[PDB]
Amino acid sequence: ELQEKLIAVNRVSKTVKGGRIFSFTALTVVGDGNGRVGFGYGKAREVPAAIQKAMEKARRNMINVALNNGTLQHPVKGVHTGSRVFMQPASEGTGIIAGGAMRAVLEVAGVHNVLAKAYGSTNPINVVRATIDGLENMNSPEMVAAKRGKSVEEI
Amino acid sequence: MVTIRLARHGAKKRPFYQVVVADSRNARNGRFIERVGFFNPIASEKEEGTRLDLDRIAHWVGQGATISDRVAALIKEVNKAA
Amino acid sequence: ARYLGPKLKLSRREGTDLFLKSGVRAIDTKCKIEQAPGQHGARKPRLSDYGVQLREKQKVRRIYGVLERQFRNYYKEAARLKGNTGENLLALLEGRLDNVVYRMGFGATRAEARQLVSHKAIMVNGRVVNIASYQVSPNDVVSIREKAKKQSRVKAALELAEQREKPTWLEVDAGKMEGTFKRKPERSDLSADINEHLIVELYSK
Amino acid sequence: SMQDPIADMLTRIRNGQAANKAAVTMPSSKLKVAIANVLKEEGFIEDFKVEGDTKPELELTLKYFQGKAVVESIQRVSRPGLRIYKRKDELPKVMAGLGIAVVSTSKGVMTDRAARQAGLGGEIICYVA
Amino acid sequence: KIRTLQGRVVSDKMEKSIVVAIERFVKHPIYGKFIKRTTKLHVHDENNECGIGDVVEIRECRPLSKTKSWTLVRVVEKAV
Amino acid sequence: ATVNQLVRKPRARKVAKSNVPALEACPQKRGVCTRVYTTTPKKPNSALRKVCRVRLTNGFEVTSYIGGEGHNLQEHSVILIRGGRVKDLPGVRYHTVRGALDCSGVKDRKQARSKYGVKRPKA
RNA sequence: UACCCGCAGAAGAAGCACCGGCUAACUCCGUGCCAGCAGCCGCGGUAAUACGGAGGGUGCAAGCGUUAAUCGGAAUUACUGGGCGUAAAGCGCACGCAGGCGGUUUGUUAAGUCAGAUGUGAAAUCCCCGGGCUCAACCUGGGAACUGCAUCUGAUACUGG
RNA sequence: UUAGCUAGUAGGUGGGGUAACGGCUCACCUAGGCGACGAUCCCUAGCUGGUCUGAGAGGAUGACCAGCCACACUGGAACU
Ligand SMILES: [Mg+2]
Ligand SMILES: [Mg+2]
Ligand SMILES: [Mg+2]
Ligand SMILES: [Mg+2]
Ligand SMILES: [Mg+2]
Ligand SMILES: [Mg+2]
Ligand SMILES: [Mg+2]
Ligand SMILES: [Mg+2]
Ligand SMILES: [Mg+2]
Ligand SMILES: [Mg+2]
Ligand SMILES: [Mg+2]
Ligand SMILES: [Mg+2]
Repeated sequence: ELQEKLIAVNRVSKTVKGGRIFSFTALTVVGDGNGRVGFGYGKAREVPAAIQKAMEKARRNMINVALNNGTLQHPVKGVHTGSRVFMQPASEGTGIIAGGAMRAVLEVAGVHNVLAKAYGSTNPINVVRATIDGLENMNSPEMVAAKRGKSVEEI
Repeated sequence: MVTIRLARHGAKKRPFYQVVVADSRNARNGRFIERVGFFNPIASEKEEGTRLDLDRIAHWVGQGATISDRVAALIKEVNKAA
Repeated sequence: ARYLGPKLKLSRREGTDLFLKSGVRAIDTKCKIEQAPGQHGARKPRLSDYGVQLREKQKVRRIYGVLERQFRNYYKEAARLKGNTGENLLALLEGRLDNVVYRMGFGATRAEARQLVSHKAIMVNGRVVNIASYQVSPNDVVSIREKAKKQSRVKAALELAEQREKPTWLEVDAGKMEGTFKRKPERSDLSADINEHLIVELYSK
Repeated sequence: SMQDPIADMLTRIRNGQAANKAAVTMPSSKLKVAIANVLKEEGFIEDFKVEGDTKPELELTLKYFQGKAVVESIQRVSRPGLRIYKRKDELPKVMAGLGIAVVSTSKGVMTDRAARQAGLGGEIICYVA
Repeated sequence: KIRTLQGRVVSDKMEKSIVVAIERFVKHPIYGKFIKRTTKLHVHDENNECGIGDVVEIRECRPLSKTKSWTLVRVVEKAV
Repeated sequence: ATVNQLVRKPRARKVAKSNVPALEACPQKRGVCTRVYTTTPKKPNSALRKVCRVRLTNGFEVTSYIGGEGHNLQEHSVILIRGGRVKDLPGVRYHTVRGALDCSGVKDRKQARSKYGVKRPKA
């Protein structure tokens, strides 16, 4: 019922006394389509084995995101080691406007309308981390209402 | 020499003469004082193709402006038909 | 400014029936659908994200017989209009005369619709039009010419109109070979095999 | 030297929130008390009290909710090296209306939401979220 | 109801006329920092009652020389 | 930097440098071959690349590359040159246009004919 | 003249680029680090999907490509919106004029700041709602916009005097 | 990697001159005037509404259409 898709696959190497030892890495994102999204990173000698490992890694380490209506509550800015991510909620019907890694993360999470831009490095492993960081730190008016002790007359 | 004239606009074979008061030494489509109305020679017969601002024309004519022949014809036909 | 090459190569490339043929016969019997055109049509290589977006765009263009420049103008018109870009684009593609003539069934396909519209054999509100991509306003009446009334192909398409599923927003009178455009569709009547979302992000790269 | 005491105020809240301090203390001023009043009316701080006469000191009692700081991000916009003033129709909306922007207008120091309905606009002192 | 400008005088060495400098704050068009410019205007004056530095009221008038087009109205500072 | 520093000295914009200065904003430029010869490419390429020293109409002497199979560019032949560098040739920053002026199209060419000035075969 | 009608017959009407990856689309023959290709990485020294041809396909279409030029992507001059221990980047150190900035309270001013109004901000253009060329481009009515400037009246929290 | 520039030059009286104010001009008087908020000198350039691009800020640009300016083989002058 939940959706899963593969971000990128990369071949890595570890040289030994005999020579190189080739390996394959898989970055995947798993989301239920509501705002519960996670990512998994796995390593294996074979591409099917590597992608499978990332699949179970993503089912654990799931997070929850509070969405308004298929979109973000407010503009959000997610920063990881070398990647800067700016996402802001857009109007209905505008669709998803984001880079490769961010679009997959966003679409499996369940955000249909969003304007998202990536600054800094565009390494898939780090932009996915930055995107997850933004969806965390974004908040909901009811949790803010309890946070400030001011009820929900703000909106 | 202040005159109320027709400035030709619109595409070719479909004129959209533009009634405007202007100094007579300016170009036909050049600088003007103030737009007054329009006149559409196509005359589609489904919707009105002419609307003129008669009160501004009066403020100009009775002050010392001048009417061209076509604009004068427009004034008389608008009055008789409306 | 049209397509003149083989018809079912288009239906083959996107792998689905594109209604280019009249439908008097089974499309499977007429041609092998599960194969792509060409000597490599045996293989089905892994198609990328850009590939699937392009295939969706080309699928819509080949259903409606519209070229790329025309279609890009429709998208800009769709994006300018208030509402949602995906079904706005689909709504313009419906209002073309080819589609409305074809959908009301005076032409077996858009190509008969194209001949009928472009050969001055279609009147709208009693006015003769021969432009394929003339938008149809709601409450407009499209009828066959009295000269064109006595041609075999038009009456032949009326039976195929029944053979397929009737459009709810078009009211036809085959007794005098006429039809009425009550209003535009709402994207709930149209086929769901068209993913209009991919179109927006193809043209919004 | 000391050239932005309002920036000092905002930094003390931020550092107190990060370090989970119950209270902060800092020399008082009229604009400082006005900003503290705005935060108190808005629900971002527990309570402020002014003590002393020759050298006043604001003792602010910070606020917490579960294990997280109440103030996600507090920052200064108008600064001594760059003054920022905004009109009525260009007041910013920090975090789409779920945060506040302290605004010094002619009537008094107050939030953007209240200034936008009073129809004043003015200087943008701080963003609180 | 008459258009007037403030300033402070910078020189009075020339006779029957003074130079005044109008100060103003203007937003920088690009960087948004309030910089201050200066508008040094030559101002005609009778009786030579403007010194150095004293604030001055001036008004635009008809041209009186090559560079002078402004005249005194009132003075509000005196005796350094 | 600081806003004050930026008011004193604004952001200087990077000045863009053309890769084909001898064209000087012209799509093509006419010249005459002042020398026609072949030169070896830098490694890891190995060939006999057909090039020509050409003096242009604006007095800019520059080398250009003769694309395609077979040319009849003698010395002093007047041709048209266009932009485009040959990577494995240091300094050869222009391509000769085939099918224009004295330069002739590549014979027995059936694909990409417009890029080599080859008329359609009478078939 | 647009336009309308009558005539005869599929009869007068499809090309260009590309197919190694970036990027949609693959095989065979020739050739053998040669000929050549190439925007970037690069390909070719005997199974070359990268060269030349041919079949197949793809994209656009009365056009298609190449070159030139502008902006974008380039947050790659970063005002919005960047950095300076080691990647480029903290003056060898200090004093100091101009300049930039400035603790805290009261009064006053109203220069910055903000609110209102008035006059301007030509038309065309751009945008919105319509109208007319059979559609469209095109033309066109009204509106919005041009929130920039100037003046007058007012507010005094912040900055300045 | 242009730091000083100015002698009708800056101002005043008086005469003349212009449709009109004005060193516009002349005689005399004073020693002023501009400049690091870039004077002076050097290179380039018609300006604008707009156009192209950009999410915006902005960057490039000023062909067609409209406003203004300046020129009419080169230099100068007046006449009507
Ligand atoms: Mg065309
Ligand atoms: Mg930039
Ligand atoms: Mg950097
Ligand atoms: Mg080093
Ligand atoms: Mg270093
Ligand atoms: Mg040091
Ligand atoms: Mg102070
Ligand atoms: Mg004021
Ligand atoms: Mg206008
Ligand atoms: Mg004199
Ligand atoms: Mg010039
Ligand atoms: Mg940008």
